[PDB]
Amino acid sequence: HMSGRDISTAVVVTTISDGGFLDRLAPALRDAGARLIVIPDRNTGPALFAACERHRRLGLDVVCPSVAEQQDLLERLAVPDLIPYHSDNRRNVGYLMAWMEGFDVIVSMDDDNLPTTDDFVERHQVVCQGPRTQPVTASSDGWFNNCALLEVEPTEVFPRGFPFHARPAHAQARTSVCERPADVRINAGLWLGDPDVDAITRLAVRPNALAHSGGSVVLAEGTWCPVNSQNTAVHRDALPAYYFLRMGQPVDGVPMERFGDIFSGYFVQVCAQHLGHAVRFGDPVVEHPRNEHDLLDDLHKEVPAVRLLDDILDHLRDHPLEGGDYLETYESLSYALQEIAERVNGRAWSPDARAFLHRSAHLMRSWTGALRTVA
Amino acid sequence: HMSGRDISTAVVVTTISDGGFLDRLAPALRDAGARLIVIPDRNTGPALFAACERHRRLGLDVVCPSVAEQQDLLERLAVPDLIPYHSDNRRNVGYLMAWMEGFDVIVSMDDDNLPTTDDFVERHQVVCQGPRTQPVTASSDGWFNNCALLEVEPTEVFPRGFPFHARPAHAQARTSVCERPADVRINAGLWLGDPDVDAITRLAVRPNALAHSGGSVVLAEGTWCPVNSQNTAVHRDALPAYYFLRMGQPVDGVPMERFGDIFSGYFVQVCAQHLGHAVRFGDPVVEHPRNEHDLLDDLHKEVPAVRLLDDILDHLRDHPLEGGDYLETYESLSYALQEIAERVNGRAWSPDARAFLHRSAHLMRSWTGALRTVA
Amino acid sequence: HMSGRDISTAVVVTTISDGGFLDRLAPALRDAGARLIVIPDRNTGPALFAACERHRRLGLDVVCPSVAEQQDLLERLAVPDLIPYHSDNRRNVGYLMAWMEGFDVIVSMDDDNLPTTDDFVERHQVVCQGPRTQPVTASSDGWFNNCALLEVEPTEVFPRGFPFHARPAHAQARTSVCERPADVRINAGLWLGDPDVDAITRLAVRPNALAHSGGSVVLAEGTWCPVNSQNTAVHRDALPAYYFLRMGQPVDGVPMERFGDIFSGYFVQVCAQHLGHAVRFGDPVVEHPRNEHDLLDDLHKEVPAVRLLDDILDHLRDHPLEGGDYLETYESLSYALQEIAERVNGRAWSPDARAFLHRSAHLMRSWTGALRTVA
Amino acid sequence: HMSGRDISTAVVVTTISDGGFLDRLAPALRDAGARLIVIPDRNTGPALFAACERHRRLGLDVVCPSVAEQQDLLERLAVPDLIPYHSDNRRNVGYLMAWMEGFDVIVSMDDDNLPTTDDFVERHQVVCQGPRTQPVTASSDGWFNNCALLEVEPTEVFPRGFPFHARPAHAQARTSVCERPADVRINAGLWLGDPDVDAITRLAVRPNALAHSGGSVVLAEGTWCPVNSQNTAVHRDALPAYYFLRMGQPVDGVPMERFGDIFSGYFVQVCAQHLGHAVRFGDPVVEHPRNEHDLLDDLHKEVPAVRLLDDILDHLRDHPLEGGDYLETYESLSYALQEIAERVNGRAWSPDARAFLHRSAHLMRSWTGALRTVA
Ligand SMILES: Nc1nc(=O)c2ncn([C@@H]3O[C@H](COP(=O)(O)OP(=O)(O)O[C@H]4O[C@H](CO)[C@@H](O)[C@H](O)[C@H]4O)[C@@H](O)[C@H]3O)c2[nH]1
Ligand SMILES: Nc1nc(=O)c2ncn([C@@H]3O[C@H](COP(=O)(O)OP(=O)(O)O[C@H]4O[C@H](CO)[C@@H](O)[C@H](O)[C@H]4O)[C@@H](O)[C@H]3O)c2[nH]1
Ligand SMILES: Nc1nc(=O)c2ncn([C@@H]3O[C@H](COP(=O)(O)OP(=O)(O)O[C@H]4O[C@H](CO)[C@@H](O)[C@H](O)[C@H]4O)[C@@H](O)[C@H]3O)c2[nH]1
Ligand SMILES: Nc1nc(=O)c2ncn([C@@H]3O[C@H](COP(=O)(O)OP(=O)(O)O[C@H]4O[C@H](CO)[C@@H](O)[C@H](O)[C@H]4O)[C@@H](O)[C@H]3O)c2[nH]1
Ligand SMILES: [Mn+2]
Ligand SMILES: [Mn+2]
Ligand SMILES: [Mn+2]
Ligand SMILES: [Mn+2]
Repeated sequence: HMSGRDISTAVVVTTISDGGFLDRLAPALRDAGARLIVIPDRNTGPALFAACERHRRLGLDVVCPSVAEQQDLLERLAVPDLIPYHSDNRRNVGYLMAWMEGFDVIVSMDDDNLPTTDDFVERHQVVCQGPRTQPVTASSDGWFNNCALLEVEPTEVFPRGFPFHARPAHAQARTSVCERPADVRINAGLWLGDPDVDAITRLAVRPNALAHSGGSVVLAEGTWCPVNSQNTAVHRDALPAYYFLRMGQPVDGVPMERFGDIFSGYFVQVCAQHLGHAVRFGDPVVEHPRNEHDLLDDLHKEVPAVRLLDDILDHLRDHPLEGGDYLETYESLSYALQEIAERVNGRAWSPDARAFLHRSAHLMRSWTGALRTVA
Repeated sequence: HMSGRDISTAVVVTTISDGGFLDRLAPALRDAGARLIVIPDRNTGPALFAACERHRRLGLDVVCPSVAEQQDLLERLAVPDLIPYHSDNRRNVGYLMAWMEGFDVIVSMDDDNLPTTDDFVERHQVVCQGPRTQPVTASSDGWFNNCALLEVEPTEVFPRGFPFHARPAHAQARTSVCERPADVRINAGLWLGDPDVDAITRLAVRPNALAHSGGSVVLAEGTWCPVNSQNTAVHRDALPAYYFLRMGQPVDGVPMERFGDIFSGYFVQVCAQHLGHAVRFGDPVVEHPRNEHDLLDDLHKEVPAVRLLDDILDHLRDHPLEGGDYLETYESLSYALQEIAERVNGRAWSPDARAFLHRSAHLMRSWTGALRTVA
Repeated sequence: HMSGRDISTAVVVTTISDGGFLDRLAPALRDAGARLIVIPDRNTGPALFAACERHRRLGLDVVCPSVAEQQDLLERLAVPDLIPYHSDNRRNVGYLMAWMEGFDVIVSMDDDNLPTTDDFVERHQVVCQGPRTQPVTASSDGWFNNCALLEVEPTEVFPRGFPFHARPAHAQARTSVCERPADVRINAGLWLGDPDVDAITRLAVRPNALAHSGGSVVLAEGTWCPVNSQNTAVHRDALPAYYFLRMGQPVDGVPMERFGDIFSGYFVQVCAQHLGHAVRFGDPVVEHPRNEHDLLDDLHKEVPAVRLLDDILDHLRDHPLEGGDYLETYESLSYALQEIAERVNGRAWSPDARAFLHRSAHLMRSWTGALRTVA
Repeated sequence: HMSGRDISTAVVVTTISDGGFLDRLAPALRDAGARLIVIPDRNTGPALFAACERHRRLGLDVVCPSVAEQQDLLERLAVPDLIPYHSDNRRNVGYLMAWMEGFDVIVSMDDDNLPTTDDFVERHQVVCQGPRTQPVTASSDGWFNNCALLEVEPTEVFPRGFPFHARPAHAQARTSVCERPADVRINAGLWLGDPDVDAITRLAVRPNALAHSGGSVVLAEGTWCPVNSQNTAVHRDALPAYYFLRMGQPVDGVPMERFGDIFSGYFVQVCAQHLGHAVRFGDPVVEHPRNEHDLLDDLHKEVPAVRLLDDILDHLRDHPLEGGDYLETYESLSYALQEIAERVNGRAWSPDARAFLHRSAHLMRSWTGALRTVA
């Protein structure tokens, strides 16, 4: 008479579209009874609110808090300046809302990611499995390429946020699997169509993801892979470390963008491994008919971040973190970044580059303080 | 009679000159038995070291630590990256050394400031008299113009770092003096010749300080005036809050300079008033035959900081500080600056302008951490 | 008696105001039968058009071409991109129109400059008297300070655009007057209230022009003074060289502004002296109750141009110009600026500072090309 | 008795190496009797001069003019500021020197391009063949990918400077060959090993050129392909249009670099087609064991240029050029770029981007004026 199993899932999507994406996203979420938290912005038209109510009458537990309601909640948490407007950083509101409402699983998605299977929510519930002995995947160079789990034309690619200095030698890395205890708390689902690559790779080969052929893997301690926020489930205990980093900080006078989830993906990952938890890559797989972007503009935004990421990732392996839970571990991580900001050296490490990590660390602790205020 | 009160004074000068300035600076120092700490840089010629040895044999207690000895000291204190080279920020090394060696008074000077009286060191010892009921000067607008204590041609001027928003209405402010308890811990001596004005004032009216006619004043709580580092005595208790702020941070892509002591002067002043201590302005007066500068280059370096100073000072009046001594109060101030960085608004507050306060706050706490590590 | 000399005057003002300034500007204009050309912008409210119609019925020959009519005119002249919107550069449209319509005198004014005498237009007609032996003023340093013709408190000031390298030694310069032939083609009227000083001078001493006490002067060949566009009459022959320089060019990454007329004033002045013509300073004097400005923002906009002006003016004294009229001489000047851009050296002459002169020269010739296309 | 055929060839290489590359470059040039003009810089060590003299005694007609000799020649041509130091732009000295000395063929190379066949110079003499009916290659989209003539792993690549907006649709372009009159004046030889790709492609797939399998092609009028300066022969008549563009101009405050020959390659190509001449791609093929570069630094330098190149190439097809030879056609091209600078629109077209084309056009005409002075 095994009963009592009931995992709650909330899907977080921020968007400025008219809401037409709900026609293909609602069926998977409606069949599973999950909640969808749509976060609009000041540049979001009134057609999105009309689409949420239309799908709410069809059985979808969808909410769409207006910017006034969002700002009131942030005001009451003493963080009115934390989350800016006209930015997809406002998905942090949905993360916080789902965390306050006690959901077990928080699935971050974008408005151009459509589930391909009916068990989309169920597959993301893997972050609630708990610790068990299971096949974990280790890599001799400390990196795993989740795009090697996909059939990609015209050539092999690496995901967005993968360090560039490790790519040429990655072909000689030794991949091994063995039975070990692991506790999956983050599940990064893969994507067909336009894979999550950086603008450099997209401008070079225009990749196309044909099929998910590699299955799913759980990464052992010491093996990393970037985690995005377009098809990623985070267990509610790990959510405090999943704050979407604020963009716009200049590197050599060039404002960075498009890497908010590259940092959050690595940050929640180094926090999970310090607490004995793991990151999973594989199913559920979505289609990514990506919104229309100017690739040269995407390149101009990503370069300031890619100029620093390899150094930051290298120094993060040197810093030991402290903390008993994800709140304390994330705060310890924020102070680790401030020490890294002054020790790292290179041509790209101008005074505004070093100060980027200092303001990021403050906003990280402003985010955890808001969660502590909610208690 | 009274005996046993042996007040120790250490003068701190950082320079890239050939040491010729020692000829006019040493007599007042060696006659008082004061120590002179000369901090050279990588761009400092070998003639300075020869001049320190020539004036040492004449009876001056002068020390001139090489950059290797400086870096060895800073590395042992776990701050090898705190103080940059090719910068007058290296005077922080002299601040640190004078504090380690237990000096009562630390006098910050530049290599073009020359004492005018034989009691130069004695007058600066006023930061050691302790609390006493004394005439304190208050101003209705909360600001005091120390250049009003001087006879200046061709017109009235304000000191460098004086907020611009308060200058037009300062003529209507009411100045009052009354007997109140005060504990002087900072004594900003005045300057004849080229007064300490900003590049705006120097380019506009080219002022010349003729004489010191206003005497000396002690500013009551709530009355502020910028404090520079070219003729300023700081009691050793207040020394932890007198860290010379690191420049080079861009504001809208323009690196700031020449305001490192404007911030230190206001920071030690806010910390002192929180602890019930006061700032004094007046004697001892020095001659300032200012080193040759490109005034348009000084303006280009000062404008980035000028654009933010009025806002920073306004928010500092609304942030009360915590702490029982200068170390705790300075750290409390550093955290207050990070809150101010996210609350302040204005066209000049770009993401790099806000990150300037965040990196500065970390550097302030890196400074206090080295001070704790010493003791 | 003498008859047949019908001098036509057109006043040119560009504005984003509501037109209330017309109440004090129209009387002197309509009493003299002068035309007022008001150039609105995209950011100009609809109240200006209603004010032009209200003052037209009172007898003022005022025209206010819509942005559509402006762009239609500029497109037909093959310069649709020459004059930007949301900028006071649009006064060039008024310059062009007044020149097409055959006016003898073009008076450039701002919407906060108000005549003080009934003979405002008559005094500006001095640019039409022709050559005659008259008292011309020469200065030993090659510069004249027109603000010395005014009673200014609290101290002596220089006009906006006056080179800084020459200010300290200008007090020692010898001013001489003697009878020489001169042909006045530019008449820069002076201003009471807020004088036309740079943001450096305004922030430093906040000057107030009390009265016009020095009379009027005509500057001999080799003696220069900046000429602004807020109360300046230009003879139609000299109008082709009075193009208002387009701002927005970065200098070390900082866009310049507020100096468009500093360049036009010096350019029309160098071209006039090459053709044997002269610049006059003095009456008619206007009141300048200056529109409200953020003075620190004015400083941020002016510094990029201030950093280059002294060098540009120095090289202009060593480049002789060719041409028989203002069109040919202005084009010769534009090519001279391109040679200067590659010869000048200095810390402020970054590749974008040099390219500023190259794009400006093309725009100057784009302007003269439209002038040739008109005629 | 067919005699009298004797084509002269000069190879131009600028380098800061110690001269060891001469051991593998001299045999091909010595066997053909060609001249090698090595252009050193101020950051070039004395070991290069010792290597040129060592190879000169072995039979190589190699010259290495010191920076004093280079600057004296430039001084006598009234272009002392045209060519900067610490830059590979100094290859323009070698272009000019070979042109003054009357060589028929000028082969631009870098110090890391080694010939693979003995007929290296002979194959480059094709630019002296003269007009004849020959197979010309046309493309329906107006672009040709010379990297498709090579066997490249791991996937197909495009050359550096190839427009990005045309790459996805290039696979559907129709390539056709037919007998037509053509006059080859530029021969772009291909490269094995590290192909001449942009940093985007190199950071994405790390290409490797295995073999030259496509043969050689001559491009018809209307079909373009970028031409670099690492293995390219230019007939002396076309050399005036082959000026290596000066880099360092900021685009949105980011200085461009590494595209000096991308512009010169397209510029000499549009000039050749207007004069009825053609560009050849294929043999002779060199090995490119490229010097060690930081690819992320290469990316940071190339992005400012790639942000504008697609627009510039599009507008160059709209502008008809004038001129009877390459000097007049290049000068007409320079004026065409100035008109393009004001008509083009886009986010990347900041004021400093538009001014880049204006200063480039001046330097282009400064280069032709120097060649006209040589006459
Ligand atoms: N509030 C708000 N304001 C905007 O001005 C605003 N403007 C767009 N958005 C929303 O942000 C989401 C992401 O946009 P895209 O999917 O179109 O762009 P991608 O390059 O595919 O996303 C990449 O970067 C993302 C984060 O940087 C990762 O999550 C992805 O994994 C990764 O592929 C969309 O839903 C969109 O509708 C706004 N939301
Ligand atoms: N280590 C090092 N490296 C350098 O590259 C380096 N370069 C110069 N220096 C030293 O810094 C001191 C100050 O220089 P100046 O007196 O010439 O400039 P001022 O405008 O007169 O000083 C103003 O600003 C100062 C702070 O910026 C305040 O202290 C003064 O109150 C205020 O008047 C001198 O001794 C000089 O020799 C270096 N020292
Ligand atoms: N088209 C348009 N668009 C705007 O966005 C736009 N915004 C303002 N304006 C108009 O430009 C005129 C000048 O503005 P201000 O008088 O307020 O500023 P000042 O500092 O006093 O003027 C100084 O600089 C001027 C040149 O920069 C010289 O002429 C003067 O000699 C000199 O004193 C006014 O009429 C105003 O209404 C616009 N016009
Ligand atoms: N005078 C001088 N001063 C320097 O400071 C200086 N520093 C280097 N050099 C010389 O310039 C040549 C090119 O350098 P690399 O071959 O190492 O770099 P690449 O990325 O392979 O070259 C790419 O860009 C070039 C032009 O931008 C094209 O020609 C090539 O086709 C294309 O592949 C070399 O010989 C080198 O030794 C200097 N020369
Ligand atoms: Mn997407
Ligand atoms: Mn000084
Ligand atoms: Mn005005
Ligand atoms: Mn190379």
